[PDB]
Amino acid sequence: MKNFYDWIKEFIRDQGEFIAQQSGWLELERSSYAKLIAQTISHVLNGGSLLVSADSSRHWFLNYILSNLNPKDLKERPLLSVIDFNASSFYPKNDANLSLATIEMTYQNPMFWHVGKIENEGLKTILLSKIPSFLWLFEELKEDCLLLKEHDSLLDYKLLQLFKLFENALFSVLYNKVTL
Amino acid sequence: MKNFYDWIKEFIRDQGEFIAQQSGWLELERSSYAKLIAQTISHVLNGGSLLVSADSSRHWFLNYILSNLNPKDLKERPLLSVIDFNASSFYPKNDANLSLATIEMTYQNPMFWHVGKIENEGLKTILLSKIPSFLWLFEELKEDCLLLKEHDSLLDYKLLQLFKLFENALFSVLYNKVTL
Amino acid sequence: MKNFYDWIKEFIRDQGEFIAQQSGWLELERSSYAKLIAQTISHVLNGGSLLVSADSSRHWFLNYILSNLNPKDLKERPLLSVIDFNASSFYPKNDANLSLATIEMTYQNPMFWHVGKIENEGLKTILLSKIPSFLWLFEELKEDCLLLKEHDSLLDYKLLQLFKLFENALFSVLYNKVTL
Amino acid sequence: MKNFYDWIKEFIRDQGEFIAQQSGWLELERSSYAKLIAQTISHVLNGGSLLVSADSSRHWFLNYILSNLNPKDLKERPLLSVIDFNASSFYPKNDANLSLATIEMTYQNPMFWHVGKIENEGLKTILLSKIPSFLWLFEELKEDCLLLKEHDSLLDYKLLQLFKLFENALFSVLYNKVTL
Amino acid sequence: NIEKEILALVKQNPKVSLIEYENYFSQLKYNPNASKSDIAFFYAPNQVLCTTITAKYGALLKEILSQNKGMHLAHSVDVRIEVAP
Amino acid sequence: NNIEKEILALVKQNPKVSLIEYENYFSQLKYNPNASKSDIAFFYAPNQVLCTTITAKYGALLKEILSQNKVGMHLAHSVDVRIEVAP
Amino acid sequence: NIEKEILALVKQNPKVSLIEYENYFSQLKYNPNASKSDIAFFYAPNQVLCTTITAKYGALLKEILSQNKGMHLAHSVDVRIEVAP
Amino acid sequence: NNIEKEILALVKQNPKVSLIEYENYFSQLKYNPNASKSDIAFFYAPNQVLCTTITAKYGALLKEILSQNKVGMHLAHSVDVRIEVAP
Ligand SMILES: [Cl-]
Ligand SMILES: [Cl-]
Ligand SMILES: [Cl-]
Ligand SMILES: [Cl-]
Ligand SMILES: [Cl-]
Ligand SMILES: [Cl-]
Ligand SMILES: [Cl-]
Ligand SMILES: [Cl-]
Ligand SMILES: [Cl-]
Ligand SMILES: [Cl-]
Ligand SMILES: [Cl-]
Ligand SMILES: [Cl-]
Ligand code: NA
Ligand code: NA
Ligand code: NA
Ligand code: NA
Ligand code: NA
Ligand code: NA
Ligand code: NA
Ligand code: NA
Ligand code: NA
Ligand code: NA
Ligand code: NA
Ligand code: NA
Ligand code: NA
Ligand code: NA
Ligand code: NA
Ligand code: NA
Ligand code: NA
Ligand code: NA
Ligand code: NA
Ligand code: NA
Repeated sequence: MKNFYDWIKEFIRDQGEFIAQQSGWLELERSSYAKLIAQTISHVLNGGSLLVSADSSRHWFLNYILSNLNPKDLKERPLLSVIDFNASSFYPKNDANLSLATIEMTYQNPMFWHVGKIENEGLKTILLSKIPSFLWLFEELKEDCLLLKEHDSLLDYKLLQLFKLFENALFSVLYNKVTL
Repeated sequence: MKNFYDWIKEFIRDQGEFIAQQSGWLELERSSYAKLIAQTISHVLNGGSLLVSADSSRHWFLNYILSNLNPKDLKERPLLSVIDFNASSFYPKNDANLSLATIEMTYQNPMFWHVGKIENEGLKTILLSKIPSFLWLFEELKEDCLLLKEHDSLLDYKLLQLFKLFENALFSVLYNKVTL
Repeated sequence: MKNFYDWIKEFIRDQGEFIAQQSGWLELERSSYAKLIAQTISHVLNGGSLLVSADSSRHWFLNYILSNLNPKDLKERPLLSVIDFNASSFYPKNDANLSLATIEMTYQNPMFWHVGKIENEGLKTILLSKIPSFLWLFEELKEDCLLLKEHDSLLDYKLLQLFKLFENALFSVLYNKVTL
Repeated sequence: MKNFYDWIKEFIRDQGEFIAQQSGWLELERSSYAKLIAQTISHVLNGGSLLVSADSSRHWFLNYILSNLNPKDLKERPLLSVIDFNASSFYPKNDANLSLATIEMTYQNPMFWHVGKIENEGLKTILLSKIPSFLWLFEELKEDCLLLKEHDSLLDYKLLQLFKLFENALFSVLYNKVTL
Repeated sequence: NIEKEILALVKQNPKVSLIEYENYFSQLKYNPNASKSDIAFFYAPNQVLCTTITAKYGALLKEILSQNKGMHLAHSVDVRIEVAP
Repeated sequence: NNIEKEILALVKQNPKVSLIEYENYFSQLKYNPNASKSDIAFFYAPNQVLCTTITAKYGALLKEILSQNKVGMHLAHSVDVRIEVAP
Repeated sequence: NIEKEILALVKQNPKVSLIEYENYFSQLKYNPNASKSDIAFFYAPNQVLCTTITAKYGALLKEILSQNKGMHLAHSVDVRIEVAP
Repeated sequence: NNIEKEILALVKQNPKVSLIEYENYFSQLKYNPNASKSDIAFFYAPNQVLCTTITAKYGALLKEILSQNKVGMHLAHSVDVRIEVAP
């Protein structure tokens, strides 16, 4: 076989290279993704709320979203209206209609921010509802979504980047550094 | 230095007896507990929501509240507007004022249902706010509160009972079996 | 209909009464339950570990077990070797054999403490394994278990009592107040 | 006061570029990172276990570690002995000595894999213990550590990369594709 | 008020159990003010009822109504339930 | 429009408010002489989150600052502040 | 050593994929010391392999072995895999 | 057997050990003159959790207490303590 120490060395280079190589992915291909962010931003700046859900492979990312939008030390940031909707009682299982009615009744202005596989018919039904969404999907459930290669080896990195893009965009407009 | 098997026997009897002995406790003190339930019930039947929090000794009871109000198999029950506010992003730490503003902005009609020790100034401040509450406390922060002996050996049992009393009371009125 | 305030009053009395009425349940009927506790206690005092799992209706009780065995303020108590096995990576889904092998490899002396419905074939398989158990079941999977009426209106209270019985028994023997 | 749509465009390019630009970072510093992986790998291949903890800014990464080492669909992979030690009862608070004794007693062969800030004296004390570790730190508590720029804008990306490097390295040797 | 025989069509319907009729539908009440040959208006005592009923039986009610004969000579009568005062 | 300008300087010039805080928040605030006068001051914020965050974290600072100064927001030995969204 | 044709029966078996043979079984090695006509002993380089193999293929191996003909003239030969030194 | 008895009194009589701590823990400890001597003291505890908890929370107290006293555990200006389970 090949020595681990030589192995790890080669490996480290391809890894970093492949990364640089793909760095442009998002701009190459720039989408409607801007308008989604736009609308989501408007949504949020209008006081609406963000009910975040994720497929079972992306819990770590739901977590990431929650702690990066509202970090332990807020400093002078807003407290952003963000809900871990995965963990919520209203997360649809049997009867999205009740999930949906209750949700509409509890919140003033909810929006669904879902990321990844739609793993049940309950959630499909709600994301197809008329409540505002922010769909980061592997398959275009709907016109207005952000499409993502599921089996991409760099999927995990692009979620950060996109989030980071989203976080920056939202605060750049909240803080009047940019005109939406 | 007494046999375990004889020990466990004696122990089992005192245990059960002590329980029977105290069974009446709640009726044998019927404070304004009824009106709180009344108001809370009205609150809920008006569509308001229930943001549940608990001291760190009573997580198990927050859990209990959440799964008993909205059980896995709802059957024909409502989906009740119940929020685990302990786990929420708005749970007050540094700046209850933001917690409070953002909470008021997200929800249509929140109510705080807190149980146990008020372990920080953040939470004290909110429970003293003017948002509707349902206080199950060890010390009377406020007059419309339900007072509980903290060091009671039967505390744990009385939480179930009270909850059960609450759940029954709410559904007895929702279902028009009783007139509030 | 009937007035809520008169309703709640009647209700409160039956509730407390029914409780007193059933207080003896555990002694009436005393079981093999003592020997289970005995063995479990021996298990624990021998340094073995307690992997706790619960059916989806009893999360609150798993929580209760975890926080009551190892309370925030330990005082002078031991740190007891207790694992929330529900939340663990080894909790069996597809392939109890791997769950089981890994479990046996990671821990020195595990024991399964399960409570409630056995909701999958993975868990059934492990609880039938030869690793030591402490079965609080609704149906006698195995000779050595503690049987519980599932649909008992006082189920919730009896879990506390039993736990409390268990906690007391274990510390009464650890502290040499009683001879096992 | 620059248009959002032009803004987002510029932003997207710098973002991707900066990423490509830094792509080499890891190879461009190849510290003793290799030997740590080596030893950790040996540790794991010898059956030892991995008790994972993370500072409160990196929960998402603990989550990531847990679900990537043991994915929902294992396929033909091992079940790897990985523990979320953050959520464990033994996580040291007041008395690392008990944490440490009980940990040593429960597990056959534990190793601490910690990532990020050491936020209490309890955890410092254990990571300084003699139990095997895998330290991903912001400050060198110890010499066999992997050092990380805390305030790096690309910190989040490098955690994935390193993990990915680790996961690959471990399976490349477990599967005899590489000689350690 | 006689028009409340609406409840008997409901009671008499397959997809609705006795407890469902009791706990929910019995509490419903008709609104001949508002209510206009293409809609039926009902009152429910409170919000949760207005919402739960609407969510779980609104279609049942639309259905039932459209499929039967007062002030609903529509092929497809809509149902709107509300809270009382 | 002149008062606007200058309310902001009292704020800028205040101890418990940092430069970034003034920039990110206060600069975006704008005065409402319709509605204003004189036991209250009305300001507009471009959007809801700003109207809410500002109000939550600086409303007391503004009440304060205002009461402790002359303006054209008169007597009101205790002038109240109310900020809102624009259209 | 010639006795390692054990691997070809495994390779040649339905319920075992090429990657499974490669990642796991190829790394296995026979132990004619120990190993006694009612058991077969194999070595695996390390503990995880010894454990995972044992957990997921031990029965496959018992099987395969019992169903074939050296020093295993048993109707039901047991398999025991171990780590090396 | 006499030493046993009296090691316990030094412990009982010690500041940083409460009555319940002595009762729940230390009283159950017992001396091991086989194995003991004299740079180490060996004690038995009835079971593993006791052997472990005691060792974790009081091992240093015992080392201490022992080094700072005569016993029949000699010279050892720094006597080590080792507690174990019984059979
Ligand atoms: Cl979920
Ligand atoms: Cl809209
Ligand atoms: Cl909390
Ligand atoms: Cl505090
Ligand atoms: Cl308590
Ligand atoms: Cl007690
Ligand atoms: Cl589970
Ligand atoms: Cl055994
Ligand atoms: Cl923690
Ligand atoms: Cl600390
Ligand atoms: Cl950071
Ligand atoms: Cl940035
Ligand atoms: Na819109
Ligand atoms: Na999911
Ligand atoms: Na992933
Ligand atoms: Na790829
Ligand atoms: Na960025
Ligand atoms: Na960020
Ligand atoms: Na919520
Ligand atoms: Na906060
Ligand atoms: Na208090
Ligand atoms: Na045994
Ligand atoms: Na479960
Ligand atoms: Na229950
Ligand atoms: Na019953
Ligand atoms: Na008790
Ligand atoms: Na207890
Ligand atoms: Na564990
Ligand atoms: Na601790
Ligand atoms: Na440090
Ligand atoms: Na700047
Ligand atoms: Na006593």
